[PDB]
Amino acid sequence: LKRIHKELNDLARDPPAQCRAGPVGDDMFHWQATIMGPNDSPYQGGVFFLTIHFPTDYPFKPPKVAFTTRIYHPNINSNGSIKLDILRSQWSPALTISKVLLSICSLLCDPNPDDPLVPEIARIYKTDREKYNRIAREWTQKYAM
Amino acid sequence: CAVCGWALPMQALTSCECTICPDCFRQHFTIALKEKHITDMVCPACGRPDLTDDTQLLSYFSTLDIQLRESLEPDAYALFHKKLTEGVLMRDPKFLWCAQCSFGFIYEREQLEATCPQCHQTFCVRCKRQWEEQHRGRSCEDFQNWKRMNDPEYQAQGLAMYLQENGIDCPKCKFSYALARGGCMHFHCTQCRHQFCSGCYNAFYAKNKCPEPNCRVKKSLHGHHPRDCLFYLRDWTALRLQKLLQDCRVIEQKEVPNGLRDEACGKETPGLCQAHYKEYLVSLIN
Amino acid sequence: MQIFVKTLTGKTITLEVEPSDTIENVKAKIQDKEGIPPDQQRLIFAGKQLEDGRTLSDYNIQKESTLHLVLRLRGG
Amino acid sequence: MQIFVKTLTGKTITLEVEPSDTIENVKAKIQDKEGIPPDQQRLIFAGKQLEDGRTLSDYNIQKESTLHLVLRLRGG
Ligand SMILES: [Zn+2]
Ligand SMILES: [Zn+2]
Ligand SMILES: [Zn+2]
Ligand SMILES: [Zn+2]
Ligand SMILES: [Zn+2]
Ligand SMILES: [Zn+2]
Ligand SMILES: [Zn+2]
Ligand SMILES: [Zn+2]
Repeated sequence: LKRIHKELNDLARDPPAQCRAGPVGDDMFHWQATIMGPNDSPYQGGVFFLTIHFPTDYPFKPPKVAFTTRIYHPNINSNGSIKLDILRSQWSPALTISKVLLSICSLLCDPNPDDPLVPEIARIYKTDREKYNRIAREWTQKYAM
Repeated sequence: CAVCGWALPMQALTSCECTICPDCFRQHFTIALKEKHITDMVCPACGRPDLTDDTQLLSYFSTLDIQLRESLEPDAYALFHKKLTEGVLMRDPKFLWCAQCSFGFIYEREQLEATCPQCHQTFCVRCKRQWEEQHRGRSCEDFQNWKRMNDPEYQAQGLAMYLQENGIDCPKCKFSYALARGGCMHFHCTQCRHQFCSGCYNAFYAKNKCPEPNCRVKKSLHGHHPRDCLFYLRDWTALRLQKLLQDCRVIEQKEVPNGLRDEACGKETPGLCQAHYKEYLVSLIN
Repeated sequence: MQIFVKTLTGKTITLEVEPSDTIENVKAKIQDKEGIPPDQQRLIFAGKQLEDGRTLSDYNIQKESTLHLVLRLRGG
Repeated sequence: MQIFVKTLTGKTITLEVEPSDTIENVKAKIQDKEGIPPDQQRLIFAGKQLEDGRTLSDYNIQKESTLHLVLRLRGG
């Protein structure tokens, strides 16, 4: 709990400013976050919502992070689960939710089609980037407002 | 002789007393022990007593006994005794042959554990198999399962095949795990910290780390794959996948706020879901 | 009169008997020589079970005859 | 009752169990002795996957039986 408080204070003191995150209610271990679609990505102009659940032993195990807004992405499934190394096997207690949000924003701007969670989206991204952009834009308009 | 036609100077045998010469007396009975069985220890000429039944008529054998004693070579005269007494031993008692040695004994008990007077080894009277205490108070087919399941090499293969179906062996350090489904292609070996693919076993590299030359997207998170890999064939729909080979309740480990817990897929099945049924056909191509 | 007794082990013993000896007496002689209690002994001759109250002569058991000894094995 | 658990490394451990012990209980004992979290443990007996809610006696696991331990991995 002390670590989560320290992270909240850091976030609020030095607002990341593409993103926001904080406790939903009185449970400090459950947070909601927002990420603004990166500029010049198909997601531009969208605001995307995420849920963050910290484990009891944080920071020694990673938070569980999921999108609650639908998004068309090689690394993000319909359930909003994210393929990002630091969220799983590359986590370290030196990592912070601010850094995680930054990494997810980077991921939105620069997908990794080679390590996809959604095979068909990965295929379209690789084979017809323009089609991918068009569909990602449609989904942003559809579910991101 | 009746059978070979002499008339010279013993064969006082029941219902008859025909004459028989001693050369062919031996031979008839020597054959009838070493080939035929006890019922056939009869006069050759008359063919009479009927040795299906009568016990006092088996006084007949007492009289035979002396005749065969000297005429028959002891090899076959032994067989007369062996056959005759072993006959009645195997006539419905609680008689057992020992399950390991050649001895026997009349086992008159209300018990299954039975140790042999001679070789002093124990066995189940019913399954006639060596007695370990596992058997104690268990039915025979029960204990005999235990044996079979518990024997190594069965275990060795029952495992080996389990890892055939459900395994996943880190390509670097070669450590064998058991695949927990629900996860993705890009794995992390918990022993040596390597990263790799489920299908091809080729490695994964983080940003600015891919060494293999002619790599175009070194900047990104990625790994190199063959044409063969599930990676590439996962992008094909059921439709195309099917004809190559011509020519939902699967258990995923799923994370909850306080740990991981196994649960079925739950996905709509077009009896496997879209993705899982694709994995089905991919595996068969290799 | 002498007779033989052979067990499934193949061991053969020689008894000194008389034709008037009961089967009980013969089991007692086997006990003397072999240590096997009479209650554990089944004797057979020419496939016939020899019963305790009868004699050797009842069963036409002559000189040099061979009896077969089979143990009866008894729990508590 | 004592049973054995062997891993692919070849290391064998001895557990003190009772036939009524659940598979969950057995994984907890392995955690105690080996430090491996239950969520990372797959136990096999005679090729059968042992499921958490069942007991040793459900699988006919007797004294001196050998279980196989395989670690679990999920992709990332
Ligand atoms: Zn003749
Ligand atoms: Zn005749
Ligand atoms: Zn024996
Ligand atoms: Zn048995
Ligand atoms: Zn490894
Ligand atoms: Zn590369
Ligand atoms: Zn691959
Ligand atoms: Zn499925």
